[PDB]
Amino acid sequence: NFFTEGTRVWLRENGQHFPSTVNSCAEGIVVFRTDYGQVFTYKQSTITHQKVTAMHPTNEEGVDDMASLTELHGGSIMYNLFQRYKRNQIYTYIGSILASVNPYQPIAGLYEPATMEQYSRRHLGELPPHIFAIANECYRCLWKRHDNQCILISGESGAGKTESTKLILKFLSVISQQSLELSLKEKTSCVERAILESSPIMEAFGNAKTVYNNNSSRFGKFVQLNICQKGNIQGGRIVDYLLEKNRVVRQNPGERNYHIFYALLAGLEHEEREEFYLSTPENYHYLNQSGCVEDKTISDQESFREVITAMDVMQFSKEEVREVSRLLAGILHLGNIEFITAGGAQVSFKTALGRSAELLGLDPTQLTDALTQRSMFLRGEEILTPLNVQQAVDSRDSLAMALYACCFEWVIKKINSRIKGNEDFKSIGILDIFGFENFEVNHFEQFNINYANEKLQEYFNKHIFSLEQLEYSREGLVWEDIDWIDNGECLDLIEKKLGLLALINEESHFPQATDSTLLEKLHSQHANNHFYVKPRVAVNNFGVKHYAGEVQYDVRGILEKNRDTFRDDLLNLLRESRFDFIYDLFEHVSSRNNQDTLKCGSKHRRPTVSSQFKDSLHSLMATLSSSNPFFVRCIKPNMQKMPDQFDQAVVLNQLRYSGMLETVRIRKAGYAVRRPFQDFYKRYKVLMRNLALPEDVRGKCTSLLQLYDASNSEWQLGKTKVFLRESLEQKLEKRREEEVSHAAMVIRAHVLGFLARKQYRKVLYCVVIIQKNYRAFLLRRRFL
Amino acid sequence: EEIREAFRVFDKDGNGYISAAELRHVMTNLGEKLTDEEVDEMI
Amino acid sequence: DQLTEEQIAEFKEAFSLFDKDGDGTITTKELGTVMRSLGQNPTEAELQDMINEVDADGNGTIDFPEFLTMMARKMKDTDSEEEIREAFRVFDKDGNGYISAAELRHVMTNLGEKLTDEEVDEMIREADIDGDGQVNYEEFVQMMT
Ligand SMILES: Nc1ncnc2c1ncn2[C@@H]1O[C@H](COP(=O)(O)OP(=O)(O)O)[C@@H](O)[C@H]1O
Ligand code: VO4
Ligand SMILES: [Mg+2]
Repeated sequence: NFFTEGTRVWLRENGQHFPSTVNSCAEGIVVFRTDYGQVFTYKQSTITHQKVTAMHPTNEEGVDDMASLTELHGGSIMYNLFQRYKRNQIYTYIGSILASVNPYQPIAGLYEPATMEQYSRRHLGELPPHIFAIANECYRCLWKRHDNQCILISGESGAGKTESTKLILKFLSVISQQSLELSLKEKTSCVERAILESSPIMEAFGNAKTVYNNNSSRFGKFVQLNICQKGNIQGGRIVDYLLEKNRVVRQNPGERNYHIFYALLAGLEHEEREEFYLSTPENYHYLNQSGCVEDKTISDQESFREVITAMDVMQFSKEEVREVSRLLAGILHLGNIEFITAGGAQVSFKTALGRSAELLGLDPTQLTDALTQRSMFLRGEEILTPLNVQQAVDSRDSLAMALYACCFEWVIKKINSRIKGNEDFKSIGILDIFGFENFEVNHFEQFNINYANEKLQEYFNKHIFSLEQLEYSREGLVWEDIDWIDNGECLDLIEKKLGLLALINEESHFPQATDSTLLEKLHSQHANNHFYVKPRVAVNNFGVKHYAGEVQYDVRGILEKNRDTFRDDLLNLLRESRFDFIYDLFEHVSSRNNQDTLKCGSKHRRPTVSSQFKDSLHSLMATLSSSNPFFVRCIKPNMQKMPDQFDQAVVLNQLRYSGMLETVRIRKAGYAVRRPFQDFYKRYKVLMRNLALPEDVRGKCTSLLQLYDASNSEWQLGKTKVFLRESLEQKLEKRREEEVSHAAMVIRAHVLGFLARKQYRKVLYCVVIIQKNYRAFLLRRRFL
Repeated sequence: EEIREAFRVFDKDGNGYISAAELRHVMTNLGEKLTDEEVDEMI
Repeated sequence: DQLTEEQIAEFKEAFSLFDKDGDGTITTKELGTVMRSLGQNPTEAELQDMINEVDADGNGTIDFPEFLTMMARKMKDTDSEEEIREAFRVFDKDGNGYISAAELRHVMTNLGEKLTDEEVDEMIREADIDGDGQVNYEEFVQMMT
């Protein structure tokens, strides 16, 4: 295990393999210097084979596909990503899986339309790894495979999921046109232009600044693109998941509310600003509480311009844009209502109330009464009871959230209406969820976000490892099982009967229950569950050992957030609005009033945030389960939003918990492509033209595959199917394309020579009949 | 009648008019060259 | 090898038809059209390789002697009753001898060369089996002689 000075080695320093150089080897002491700047010293006698191993040649300036790596460990995988990151190569393959390291800066030429064109005309692996190559492969599968496709993008908050989604959408829009026919009038009226313009609208209404991302997605998005048999986008559908409606009324320190509020205030012209009684963001409780602020407007002004343009493309009328502006202004003024106690809650100053009532189309005394009093009718006279200041604040904030959430729902309806089209052939679905987030203080919002991330990780494992190896077993392939860290038990803790959501929902249905009684139940039931953490000192918290790390949740607020109560008094008030836009939003809205039995312990219970979210996720995963998936793994290089800063500890953590090592193992050894024997033979028959084939189909498949790999290692025959590596399938698809094209040339040349010969023989015949007739007609006329 | 068949296919016009000079360019270069003397009479 | 006087005369006929200019020169674009008119079915590629030889300068013209050479060259190949038949057979699938008008139209428009739809729809609607419901290739191959 002795290595001379200057030797490149992997030093196992119990946790990982470090890329290192032998600094010195004298007096029975060996000193190693890592590429990360660490110096490790040992007695030479203590060094054994791994402790130390030689580093393969150069590894090599990087490898494009990590299945090509010689040394397979976390250290090796990370070093490959690092070397590539250093030269602005942010993309690396693991078979057809894509790793993307956020550069946090523009990389010249990387996403230009000239690059998109280049990727559209090549096969996977012919050019450097790129998100465009994945989008292209996915698109090509609509004619190579019999099913719908989906692209699932994973990663922590700020990893690059949203940017990845926009790049895939841009690429597919471009490829859709290709598939004919152009005109700038077409291209500006375009369904693909409308699909692209959905992003600035949705980001303004659904994204906000958080500690991990200045443009954090505060809702989940599933974009389905319907593609016709001819290859063009017919239309689409966008599905939104759990918008963080509480952000409207409160934010953690240093965060911002939704971008749209700041864009509105920065972007509106003086006249409209004055019409809606709007001033700077500092003047609004719903925008000033976080202390951020910290910006001299300008970026918000550009976002407003971008939104306005997108809304015009989306066919929002100028009045609809003004109506949305009026509602947002109404919400802002609503937040400035202050209360005092004078038996009991009373509105202190009339200005904010008057402005909000005017903008919302409500009578100011009716609004004051609804926020400060509760109504009851008894056989059959009204009994008005005062609310206290906390109840009045909760009413004001519930009203602000209801308005925003309904407006967001309407905006999504409008986008969907614009992009509506036929579903005649197949679809490509793209999933952009809110990423994993672990804040200093986590509340119910983080619990739901992290649950969705956990659910997606389970789908990734089910498809990459579980179902994959089960198929190899059923087909009887020569296969050594690859182990992988399964998060199924964490989802069981969250989802099962008596699980976290079950207990949260059960406590929510009991009016007497508090967050403290809930925590007692959570601790009692799950203290011994491997994935649950009962804190030793933190009396208000419970922890969950998520795939991406242990997260501690403060219970304070869970019941009220899960119940998501909205007073019938407020719903009735909104239906009084003289502003049709507001009335239309609340016209048929279902009641969410606080229930008080009697003896209504009946199995149904009112739907909670948790129950509605669990259902939506389940519905989504069921849709995804029937599509063929492509996986993109986004990696955050650092926690400072910095370019050219690869934090090896930060990166290694993500590679470890996401199971990148095991993923590389199964994509290197496995056979991701498979077709029944006859299907394989019928597809690749063109490639067997020059072969002496046996009578049996298994033999026919073997004949072709043996030419590509005589070792029988890149392909295998199962019970019913031909199994082959993605690289071999790509090699076969490239050759099939070349022969098919050559055959089209042979027939294109033969038919053109038929058409021209037909008409040349026709003209030669038509003339000889007129020449013979004229030779006769003139011979008679000569005789007269 | 055995003429209208060979003149309905002798034009790209598709309006019953076989652009004069083109008919002259058809004869002499053809399968049965007409010494242009016959061509001077078909004007 | 050698071209009989009757053969040379038959070619000068087809040449002179496209030589409207009366200068003894046809355009490069017309070389395809003329060769095709006389039997020979060169590929877009074969045609380019012929042009690059004759017309290096970029004049865009072909005299009768250089055309005659292109003809006698393509005449040497010879391929083949089962060669067009083999190219059509890649467009299957089930060995029934049937290719649909849809993919055949795709071959004619996108692939090979981009050509006029009004001429290719007549090349299908008239030159097709079952009258409407799809085309037989082995029959079409036989008809293409
Ligand atoms: N491909 C990329 N190239 C350059 N900057 C990027 C890229 N991906 C992400 N970023 C930057 O990092 C931010 C976080 O990425 P984003 O997609 O918004 O996060 P998320 O994974 O949370 O959806 C971006 O808004 C952008 O500023
Ligand atoms: O920052 V995120 O879009 O992952 O929530
Ligand atoms: Mg995002």
